[PDB]
Amino acid sequence: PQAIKCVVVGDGAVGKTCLLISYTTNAFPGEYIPTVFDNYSANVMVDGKPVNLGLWDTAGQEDYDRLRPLSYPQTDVSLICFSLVSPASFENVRAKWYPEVRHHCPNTPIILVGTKLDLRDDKDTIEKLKEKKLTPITYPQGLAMAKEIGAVKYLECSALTQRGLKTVFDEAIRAVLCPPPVKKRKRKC
Amino acid sequence: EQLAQIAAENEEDEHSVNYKPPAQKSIQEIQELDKDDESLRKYKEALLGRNVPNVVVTGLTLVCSSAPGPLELDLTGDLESFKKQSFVLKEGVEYRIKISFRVNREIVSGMKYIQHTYRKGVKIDKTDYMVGSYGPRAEEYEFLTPVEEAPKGMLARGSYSIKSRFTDDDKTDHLSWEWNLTIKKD
Ligand SMILES: Nc1nc2c(ncn2[C@@H]2O[C@H](COP(=O)(O)OP(=O)(O)O)[C@@H](O)[C@H]2O)c(=O)[nH]1
Ligand SMILES: C/C=C(\C)CC/C=C(\C)CC/C=C(\C)CCC=C(C)C
Ligand SMILES: [Mg+2]
Repeated sequence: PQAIKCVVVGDGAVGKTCLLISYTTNAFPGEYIPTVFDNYSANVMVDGKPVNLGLWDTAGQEDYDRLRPLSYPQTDVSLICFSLVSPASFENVRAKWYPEVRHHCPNTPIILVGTKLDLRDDKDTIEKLKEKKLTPITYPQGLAMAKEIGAVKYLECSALTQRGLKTVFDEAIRAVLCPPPVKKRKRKC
Repeated sequence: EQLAQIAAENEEDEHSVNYKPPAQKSIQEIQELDKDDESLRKYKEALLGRNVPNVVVTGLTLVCSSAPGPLELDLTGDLESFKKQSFVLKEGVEYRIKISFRVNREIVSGMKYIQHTYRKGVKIDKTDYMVGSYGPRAEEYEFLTPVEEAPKGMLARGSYSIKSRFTDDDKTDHLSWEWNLTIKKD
């Protein structure tokens, strides 16, 4: 089919690997989870046409800050991931990822994704967190962050329950297939 | 034509994103990192593989979809010649640049093509073309810039001075030279 390359960035432990695995296998991996999910292209049929989605998982460690970007050239869509129950990783979207992704991928659509949607309600979570003067990330908050880094869409999902995990990659593909007309920038003078 | 106004290519018209360049680390230091992590190795392999500086720009090719023949510049060796070489380009044509380079030893982080346009010692433009990061290999690399349109010219139809250079996040000056371009009608 047509090949649309997708890269997935975000803080460590946000769920980028479990996101790609819960998506390609249709099952949430529990214990054994690799640091980096091996590169994989999946055949999907969005809007009545097949697509060869090339999914890339990276290593968010600042230790690979120079190695990671080697994956950005030739990319059509980037997904900036962050955990909904991790205010830290949220703040880190404007401080680290958005500036990184945009600077290496100018004029490339970006999708902000709040992972671990299933933890937004969990009692335990809202306690050990609730005791650090910190609350879970709201939808409006992510929506606001999206509007701020100029993302084409904001989406929330959970790999555990595979909720909304389908639309994240449909929207990513939809963002590459037929997006709005660029402004024809750099149109000299 | 009279150009007393052109000293003011409007505001910078920039949108630079505050991005901190990556500390300097070598491929060896990279592969000796987390060597017990299988997936990481598959990840590093998927990305790197198996009297010269690190980067070498072979040549710029002007992809013009109207007039036959290519349009290149042999960025190898003698560059002074460019200062007497004249180049023309029809008015407001749809074009794009094809940068072809080669990476040798280390990684090029955030390589970019910076092109300052001049008209009588008056920089009337600063455009940045993010080419990207790449790893060393024998097969050269080829990068196409986004589709574009040359200026109009019932005004800016004069000849211009062009200064170009290839640098990156490490502020490395891989290449640099100046040439002369002119915008005609036919
Ligand atoms: N409840 C819950 N846990 C998750 C979800 N996704 C990943 N996790 C868990 O979070 C930890 C880190 O996830 P992982 O995918 O390795 O993060 P990565 O560093 O971004 O790859 C693992 O213990 C996972 O089981 C989720 O959607 N819901
Ligand atoms: C403010 C801008 C004005 C008045 C327009 C001047 C025309 C320019 C700057 C044309 C740009 C031409 C190129 C980028 C040519 C590329 C050719 C090679 C790379 C051989
Ligand atoms: Mg991962």
